Amino acid sequence: ASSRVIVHVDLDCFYAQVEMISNPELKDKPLGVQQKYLVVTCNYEARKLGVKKLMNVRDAKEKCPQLVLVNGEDLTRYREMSYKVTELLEEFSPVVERLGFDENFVDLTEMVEKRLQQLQSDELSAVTVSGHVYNNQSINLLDVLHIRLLVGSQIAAEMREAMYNQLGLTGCAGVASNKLLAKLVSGVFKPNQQTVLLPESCQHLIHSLNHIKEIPGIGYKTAKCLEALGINSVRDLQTFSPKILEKELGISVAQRIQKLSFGEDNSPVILSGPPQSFSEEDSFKKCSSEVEAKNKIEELLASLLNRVCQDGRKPHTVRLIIRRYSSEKHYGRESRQCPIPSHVIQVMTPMVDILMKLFRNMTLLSVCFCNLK
Amino acid sequence: ASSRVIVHVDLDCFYAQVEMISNPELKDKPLGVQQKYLVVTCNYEARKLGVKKLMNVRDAKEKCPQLVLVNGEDLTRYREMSYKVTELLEEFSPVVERLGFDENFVDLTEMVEKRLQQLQSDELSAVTVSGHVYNNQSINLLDVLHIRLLVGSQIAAEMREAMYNQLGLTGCAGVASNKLLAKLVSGVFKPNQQTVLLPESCQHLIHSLNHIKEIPGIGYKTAKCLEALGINSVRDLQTFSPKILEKELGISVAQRIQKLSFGEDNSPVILSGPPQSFSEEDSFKKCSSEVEAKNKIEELLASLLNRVCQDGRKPHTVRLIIRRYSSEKHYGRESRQCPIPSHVIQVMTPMVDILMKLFRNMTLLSVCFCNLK
DNA sequence: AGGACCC
DNA sequence: TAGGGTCCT
DNA sequence: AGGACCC
DNA sequence: TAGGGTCCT
Ligand SMILES: Cc1cn([C@H]2C[C@H](O)[C@@H](COP(=O)(O)OP(=O)(O)OP(=O)(O)O)O2)c(=O)[nH]c1=O
Ligand SMILES: Cc1cn([C@H]2C[C@H](O)[C@@H](COP(=O)(O)OP(=O)(O)OP(=O)(O)O)O2)c(=O)[nH]c1=O
Ligand SMILES: [Mg+2]
Ligand SMILES: [Mg+2]
Ligand SMILES: [Mg+2]
Ligand SMILES: [Mg+2]
Repeated sequence: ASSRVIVHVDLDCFYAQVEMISNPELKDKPLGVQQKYLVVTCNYEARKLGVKKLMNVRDAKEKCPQLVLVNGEDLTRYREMSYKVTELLEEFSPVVERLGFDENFVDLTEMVEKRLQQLQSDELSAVTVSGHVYNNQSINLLDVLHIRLLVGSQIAAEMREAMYNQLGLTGCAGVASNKLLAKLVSGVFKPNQQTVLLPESCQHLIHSLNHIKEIPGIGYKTAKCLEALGINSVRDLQTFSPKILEKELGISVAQRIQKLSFGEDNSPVILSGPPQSFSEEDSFKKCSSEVEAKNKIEELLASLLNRVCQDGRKPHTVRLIIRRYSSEKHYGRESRQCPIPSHVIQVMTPMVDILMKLFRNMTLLSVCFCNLK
Repeated sequence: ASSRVIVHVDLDCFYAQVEMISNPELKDKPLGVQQKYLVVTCNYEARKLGVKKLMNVRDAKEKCPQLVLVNGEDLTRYREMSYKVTELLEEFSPVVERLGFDENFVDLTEMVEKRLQQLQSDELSAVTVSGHVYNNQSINLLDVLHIRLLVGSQIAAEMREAMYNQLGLTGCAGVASNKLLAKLVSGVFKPNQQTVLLPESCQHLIHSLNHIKEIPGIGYKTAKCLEALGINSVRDLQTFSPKILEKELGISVAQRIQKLSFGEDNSPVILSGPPQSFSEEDSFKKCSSEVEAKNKIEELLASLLNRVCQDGRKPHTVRLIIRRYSSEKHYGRESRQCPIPSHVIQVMTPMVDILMKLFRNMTLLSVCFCNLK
């Protein structure tokens, strides 16, 4: 119960794929998917012309006039397709973990060992890789770890083939020995490809990063703090004092990210299962009067109500969120959670009023249904 | 799936019982159990002479010179006996809920209906009560609810008989139609007795309370707020405006306690199962220098380590708590939680140092092990 | 993390 | 006010 | 409730 | 910086 074979699956310009399947006349034309004043993602044709993900509509059109834009504010179809992807991967090995709507981790460890046991002592000398080998590293067929990771790259290919045959979707996969590594190496060959990481090339991968923010687990905030201390490269963090970090991010944040800086990550692939929340949201820049915008609240509800129904499980808690108009404190959301009366769990009319009392205890609005059962 | 038969079991001067069993020469002498400068509880002989629970050692001895005191700082034996009680009740009906070390709720609803189905149409006219009937109310053998509650009082008696035969312990029980009511009515006949509440006497029970703090669910804080608004009696709260309360405690706190004021409570009996935490603690009045008292921290650890072991399940998180020396802000604890490295989950020497870094990020000290699996 | 509630 | 312990925001 | 992290 | 979503303190 030590070495693992993990796969990280990450789809190509996800929203844009879904749009392109829904409207075929959009293929081979450069496409962006817009959400308010943001081109949240664009297809590969668009990326060729300079359009970057998360670019404002102004810079996307003055970097590419030639640019088709569809609105992706309503995540319904992306959500449905997201679950069809995860369910398919569930069929290969039941323990699948989602990250966002288009990334899935799967622990292939038991499956690999089952395929290996099936192989007589002979054809195993013919075990080949499927896809790229990170850093063009050589394979050693006598190395049991190389063998498992190559069998791991074959499961990956089959997964990708299925995703395409069954759902029409393309994507990348990366096979490695932990979650961190698999995710980092799934991006090396970007458009519709897969890469596998042999142990000997772990340090090469980790050091190919240019900023420690590029490590999954280190975000906007810990990154800024790491800098204030002179830690900029992955090596800086590697070599930085445990005690000084221990004592400035907390032993938790610190002993963990330091492991990450070496490529070490023991966190298991967890079964995501059904969602732990359903929320809808809406932006508008200081468009909220201050109760001419309960109407906004009835919209979000109409939608959600229907959704949360579909699943079967009912939420036992409601939440409203907000934010207010100023000089780039951006960071600031507020909420009031409240339990959902046992009576209404089986419609609109009373819901509205709960959220409203909740409003009163209190740039943009949203409603979460959590604690599902 | 509507009406329920719930039992609330509450032992007599619990700590003192356990002590009296351990040292027989202490029976029939007035006994208190001391924790620092507090007589946390005393036997019935002591209560006859004016000793009240939670009375300071000074007032207990100048209200009763004649007074034997043993130290109850170490809860080990009370804890063991607490679980033997719950386990025994588990044998009657698996869903048992604990409250504190000496109170247990059990939903007798399925058991009652099973006993009733066994009875031919005939002996059911001979169904009698076991114990007191709250308010001396009359029984109506044709009332299906009276019948179920009386069968409920018989299960209660059997429980009490078992607790006594099997563990040597005495206690009270109350049978009612919800948790609130069962708990309220278990105390009416105080020393080693049981009481059953018929529906017709619900309002009588609820109105026999003198302060709304006496309602389970309303504590020191909500009580003080309820007063600031003129709400003193259970009737005041009954009749108080939903909107004005709704808006001053929150819809959650408010719509719930208002139900409680009528005797209405739908909360189900939940299976407590194994504990969700193990902690040890220690007081000392500004006895902590400010690192001459890491030694205090190694004590608590020696103990806990052993405990948390016994169960099997290992904690995945540690926590330290503190409080500081002043003018009756009493209320104020601080803590730093931290995850427990996967390595040490299988000893002392590194633990100490985690808690210590945790100390540094930071009248009395304590250590919790939570998140067990 | 801290609040509120219970024994 | 001891020494615990639980669930919520 | 709010923080931090991720897509 | 959209519109979501997860786990921790
Ligand atoms: C990162 C990010 C993604 N998304 C949406 C848009 C993406 O289509 C989708 C997935 O995120 P990504 O996988 O990072 O983006 P991508 O799949 O579109 O592009 P790539 O081919 O390079 O993998 O989720 C956002 O709405 N906001 C965000 O901040
Ligand atoms: C309420 C309370 C109880 N306890 C301990 C002492 C008690 O023996 C035990 C149980 O609480 P209780 O049941 O309230 O007290 P009791 O069982 O001792 O007395 P009674 O016969 O009237 O039911 O837990 C405390 O340590 N602190 C507290 O604040
Ligand atoms: Mg991605
Ligand atoms: Mg992607
Ligand atoms: Mg009690
Ligand atoms: Mg008791």
